Amino acid sequence: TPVEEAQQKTIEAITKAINYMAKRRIGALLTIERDTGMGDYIETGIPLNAKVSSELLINIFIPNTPLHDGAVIMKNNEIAAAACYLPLSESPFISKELGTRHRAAVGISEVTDSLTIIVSEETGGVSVAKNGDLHRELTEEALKEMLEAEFK
Amino acid sequence: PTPVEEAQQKTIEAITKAINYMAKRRIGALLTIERDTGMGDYIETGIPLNAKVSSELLINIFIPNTPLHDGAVIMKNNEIAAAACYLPLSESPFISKELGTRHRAAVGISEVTDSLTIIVSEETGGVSVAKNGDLHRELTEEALKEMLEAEF
Ligand SMILES: [Mg+2]
Repeated sequence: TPVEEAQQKTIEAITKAINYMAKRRIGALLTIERDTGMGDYIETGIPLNAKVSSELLINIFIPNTPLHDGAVIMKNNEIAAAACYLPLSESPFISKELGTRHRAAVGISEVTDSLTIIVSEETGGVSVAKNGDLHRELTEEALKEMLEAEFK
Repeated sequence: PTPVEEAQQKTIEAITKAINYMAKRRIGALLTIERDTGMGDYIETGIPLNAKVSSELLINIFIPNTPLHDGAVIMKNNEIAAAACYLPLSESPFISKELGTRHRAAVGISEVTDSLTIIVSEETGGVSVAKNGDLHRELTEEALKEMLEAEF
């Protein structure tokens, strides 16, 4: 359908951006709203309401730029805002090997049904936070499967 | 002030803040503001954004060595329509020999539209404007802001 094709385009854009950032070890934090509304978190960031593209996602997260710290939040197949605040998890089961981006991703995942992707600035490793759990060191195939499961 | 007027003032302030940031850092930039002549044909050559204006987004677009930094940003009323757009190159004999492709592209679009284009030189950080085939160079921050206010 037109909307199934739009979803696949968004998945491709996300995975291309994530792959680029993983290769360069560019830290990134990208939350995808699901059924739990995240307007309160969107409002803490810089409003964009932009078309998704791999290029825009990459440009947002470039180190030492205005938009690179904080989360991108996507809603209805658009980038709602960048540089957003997310609540830090207080879970005692998050390794101290991991950074603030990962604790923020886990945190938002504890209070929403959203899917958050994280790229580590230390290793380029890619992880996903969902339902309070953090899935580490994801392959490209695994990330794609998660996104397809989430967008279905 | 009506909401439209306030929105316009916020857009002007966003533009001037971004231009000043890039000028100080010698970040080359090429920003065309649509006026009464429609620029859809040029917008369609770039990466669609259809995004809300912010100084932060304008800056992030033009960071050197990133996907979006080459080509023109085209704005519509209070929107960043697209980035990395093509513009026609002017053949004017009055374009200084010291100037690069960004300036020639700015003059070029200004010869076939009533748009206003702002250029930041990557060599000097100097700021210029192209309108109606004329290039005005080495603008102070006050001169640029007044030009934008006169343009709306
Ligand atoms: Mg370059």
